[PDB]
Amino acid sequence: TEFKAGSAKKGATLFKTRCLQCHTVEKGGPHKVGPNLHGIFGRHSGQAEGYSYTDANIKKNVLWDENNMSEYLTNPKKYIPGTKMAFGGLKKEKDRNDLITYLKKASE
Ligand code: HEC
Repeated sequence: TEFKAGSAKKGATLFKTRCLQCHTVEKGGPHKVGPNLHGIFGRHSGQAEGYSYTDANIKKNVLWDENNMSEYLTNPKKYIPGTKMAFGGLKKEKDRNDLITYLKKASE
């Protein structure tokens, strides 16, 4: 496979128009529909301190890396059969990478 970085930029609005709808990547961030992913990159699937997640996402114990996160976002409901990621997903090629890199910019 090839992740490759690319150029966040669009990734910002993308997040703001895709993920942020349910999420945020902010420090004192709420948990609206989905939990804040502030530095998610580094932990495993089901950390937060409040959210408590689904048994699926938890028991998945999947690591969040630019690579793994990619497939997950490409199609999260398939990757985690039981997440409440009610999400469109990032089955593109560029938009996806722009987002992964954006997240890394927003909080590595
Ligand atoms: C609402 C319609 C959502 C959209 C759009 C996105 N996400 Fe989401 N996400 C949502 C929920 C309700 C949950 C919790 C389910 C669970 O138990 O995991 C999630 C979870 C995630 C996770 C996992 C959290 C963790 O393991 O700590 C990630 C990494 C995640 N979501 C990322 C993510 C991104 C980057 C999105 C835009 C591309 C996105 N989500 C959209 C709900 C919704």
